[PDB]
Formats: sequence, structure tokens, C-alpha cells
Amino acid sequence: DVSFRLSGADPSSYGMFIKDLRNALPHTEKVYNIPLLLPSVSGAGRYLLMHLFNYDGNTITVAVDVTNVYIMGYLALTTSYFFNEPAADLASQYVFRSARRKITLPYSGNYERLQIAAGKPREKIPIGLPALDTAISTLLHYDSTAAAGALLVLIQTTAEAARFKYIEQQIQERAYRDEVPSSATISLENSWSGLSKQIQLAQGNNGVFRTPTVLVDSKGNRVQITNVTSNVVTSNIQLLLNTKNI
Ligand SMILES: *[C@@H]1O[C@H](CO)[C@@H](O)[C@H](O)[C@H]1NC(C)=O
Ligand SMILES: Nc1ncnc2[nH]cnc12
Repeated sequence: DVSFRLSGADPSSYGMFIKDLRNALPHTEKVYNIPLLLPSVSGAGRYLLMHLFNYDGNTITVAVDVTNVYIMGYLALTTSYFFNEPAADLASQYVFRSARRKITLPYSGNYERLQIAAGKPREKIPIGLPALDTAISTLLHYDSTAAAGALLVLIQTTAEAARFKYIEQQIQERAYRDEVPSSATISLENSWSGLSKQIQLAQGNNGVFRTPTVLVDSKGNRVQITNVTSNVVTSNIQLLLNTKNI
């Protein structure tokens, strides 16, 4: 299991949590020096438990699929919550079995359904360490609309930060003040699968992507990523979704 405490959190302790989260994901291979997530994992071993504590020290446990970094559900006091999608229903067979009741949330876990549920796109949802503290608090008491927004915050500040060093840095910049994600952040979130696939196909194609990936950069500019010498590949992406899962 991996843990993070919002109480006394700073950029350093958050960086340590994101390092722990990455290190908990199993790999047998690096591709271009980036850990390659596994095709699959059987049984309870598929699911990492992240213990998160809000500033008052209350806790939720979040279940994450170690093959794709996907949050499937969470436990808050004695109630488990899972997304309404087959992968989460499978996860519910393995995690939080001792919960007194299990609620299936009225949406799946993808960004499009979550944003509909929350009534806003994540371009308009501030993120950062204070927003994460809020999100943990919200999830402690079931409110499906409020929960969607909290889950958008929670996904971006954990899974998306583990996937991309740039996103981890964005959150570190937001240690004491929330701010909506940069469009570069949004771009990366949306491209992880695409990048993961192209970095794997570059192997046996002399490091050249079969299909270029279009991103937005820091200054807000729309760039084409065509080969593994890109900074996005060398110094940003931290984990690769296995093409067997794409
Ligand atoms: C690869 O990417 C860079 C941009 O990052 C580009 O300028 C360069 O010409 C490309 N190299 C190859 C071999 O395609
Ligand atoms: N439930 C989830 N977990 C991790 N990353 C995601 N991106 C969109 N939905 C997600």
C-alpha cells in the first residue's frame, strides 16, 4: 500500500507519495527507459490500495488497477463505492470485501461521464493539494454529484501525476493554492494511451512514432510529437500503458 497525508503536506512529501505510487506498479520491462505496465495481473494483486488522509486525519482507501493506473473505487468508513462499469464491478470482488455496504456510483469512471455528472469540464475545476484535501472530505459522505467533482480532482492529483512528471510538478506548484489545470496538463491526460502506444511502436521503428501525437505545450502552443527524442518521452511520461491494453 502507499499513503499520503494532507496534514503537513508540502511539495516534497507529495513528491514522495507520487514516487511511492509509481514504485508500487509492477513492471518487468522498460521501454526507452520508461517502465512498461503489465498486460494483466490476476486476483487481488491487480489492485493497489492508496490510503489518503485529509487535513483532519480522516481517511479513504482508493483502489487502483496496477496495469493502467485506473481508480476503480474507494472505501470511506464502512461503505465501499465503485464506478458503474464492468472493470470496477470485477474489482469489487477483490477489494474492500469487509465493507458493510457497497454503493455503485451512478456513472462510469471515464472523464466524459464524470464531467457530465459534475456539471463541469475539468478545465474549470481547480486542482492542487487543497482541492485534494476537499475531495477526500467530500468522498467521506456520499453525494453523487459532489463526488464526481471530487473524483476528477482525486484522479488528476494521483494517477495523472504518477503518469506524467509535468502533472506532478503542476500539483506541487498548487501545494497551497488550487488552480485549474493548464491546457498542457489536459492535453497530456488525454494523450497517455496514444503516447504509450507510439513509444512502444517506436521500438522497431528506429524511435520514430508510427503516428504523430498532437499535444499543447507550456506557453499554450499546439505541438506534434513524432519521435522518442521529444522531452515528453525523455523527461515527462513516467509509465506506459501496455499496447495489449490499447
Ligand atoms: C524528432 O523530434 C524533433 C522535435 O522534438 C524534430 O525536430 C526532429 O527533426 C525529429 N527527428 C526525427 C529523426 O524525426
Ligand atoms: N478512473 C480513472 N482513474 C485513473 N485515470 C483516469 N482517467 C480517466 N478516468 C480515470
